[PDB]
Amino acid sequence: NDYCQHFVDTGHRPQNFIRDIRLKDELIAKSNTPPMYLQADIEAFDIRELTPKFDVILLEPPLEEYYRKCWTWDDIMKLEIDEIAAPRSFIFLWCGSGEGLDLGRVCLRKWGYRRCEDICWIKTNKNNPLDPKAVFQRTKEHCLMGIKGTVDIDLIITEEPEIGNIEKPVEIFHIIEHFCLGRRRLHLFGRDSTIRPGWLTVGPTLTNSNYNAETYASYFSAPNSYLTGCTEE
Amino acid sequence: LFPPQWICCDIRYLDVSILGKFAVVMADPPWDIGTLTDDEMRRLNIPVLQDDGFLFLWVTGRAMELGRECLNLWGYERVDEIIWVKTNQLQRIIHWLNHGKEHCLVGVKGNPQGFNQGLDCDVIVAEVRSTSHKPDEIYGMIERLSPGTRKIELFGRPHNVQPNWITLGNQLDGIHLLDPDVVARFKQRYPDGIISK
Ligand SMILES: Nc1ncnc2c1ncn2[C@@H]1O[C@H](C(=O)NCC2CCNCC2)[C@@H](O)[C@H]1O
Repeated sequence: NDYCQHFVDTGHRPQNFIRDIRLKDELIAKSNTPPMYLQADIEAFDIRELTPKFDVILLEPPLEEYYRKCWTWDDIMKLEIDEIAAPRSFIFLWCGSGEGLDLGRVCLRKWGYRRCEDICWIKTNKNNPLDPKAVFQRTKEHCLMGIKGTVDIDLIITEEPEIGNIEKPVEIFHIIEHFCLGRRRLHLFGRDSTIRPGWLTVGPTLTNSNYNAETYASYFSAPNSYLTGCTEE
Repeated sequence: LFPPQWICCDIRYLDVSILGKFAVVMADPPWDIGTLTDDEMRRLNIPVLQDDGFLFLWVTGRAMELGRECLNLWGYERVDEIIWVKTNQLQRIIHWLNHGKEHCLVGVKGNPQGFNQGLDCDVIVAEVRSTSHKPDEIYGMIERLSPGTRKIELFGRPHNVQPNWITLGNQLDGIHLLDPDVVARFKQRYPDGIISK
């Protein structure tokens, strides 16, 4: 069967036909810090006020291509992400499906990371069977994983969300947390809807804050400075 | 001349100017992740192969970045990225993460006219058949994109030969050329049929 031909004939995308540990999730849930969150206009906000340095950063700038205040790759590239990343740390950058696949890699290198994975969010259209440079219909988004310093697969498959829904699949959190990278976890451009135990969420649309830098740092003070987030407290 | 054509050669040393110009270039190179060094890959004479058209470039690991460098060096802008989701016969998916896919960068050079952009999508779901083999679905996507035009594949194997395509690679069997323009230019450049230095 040629599913590319089939898509041309019927409008059903090939990924429509793709078919088809708990104790570890429990340890992560036990080690998770309380959810912490902060409303901040990241364009006008000195992110050095976000302390301590993070083990994981999830970066979800609102790209214009998500809609059909947006952030351009010019804006994003000028974020001072290296000033808040721990010397050994990870980044997960949502890059969209256009020029971000290139400019997001420039960003990673600018901030001192090398890319170790390319996680693809593949969108099915089981329920409803155009950039001018595009050659093909774009049916997926990329989240690039970068590392700095010294069970899951690189694919997320869900149905394409309704128009104007810009949320990314919550599964990305599962992948990140299963890596056991440490407990200082920052989500930049998160929303009220993405707030989550184990994460500090910072973004312009948050309606409430509870972030206090000293309280936050007290979660990782000795003897807890080096936990992976996957072990007993 | 529509039927499959091929040239067993070392792609580093073949004078590819004899082949003419192509609407589509495709390559599945032996990136240095029997390979080609980064410099050898950079030095391939891709720029002479096209004036206006598309390049399809398979990449993995660090070639995701190096392949972008090459693509840009050769004069292309990356404008799409196909992913091939690898399945078994029952359509289930086969360092930090397990890999369920391979990537094909799509580059544009010049200003192609008369291509059928947007007919296919950028996800291929297809069987891992033999190791080292890319899916044959890519040939139909490329044919719908640019029907009947001349195309050239680099580092192809016998299974890769296809109508409208000239295939180059060192595991091909001899030389089989049918396009009269190409035959003429091959004879003048290689009167003794040997491809050296
Ligand atoms: N200088 C060369 N000139 C001509 N042909 C060459 C050359 N150097 C290698 N080749 C030939 O290109 C094919 C090849 O390497 N594909 C890359 C693999 C990547 C991992 N999985 C898929 C295959 C082989 O047939 C190789 O013998």
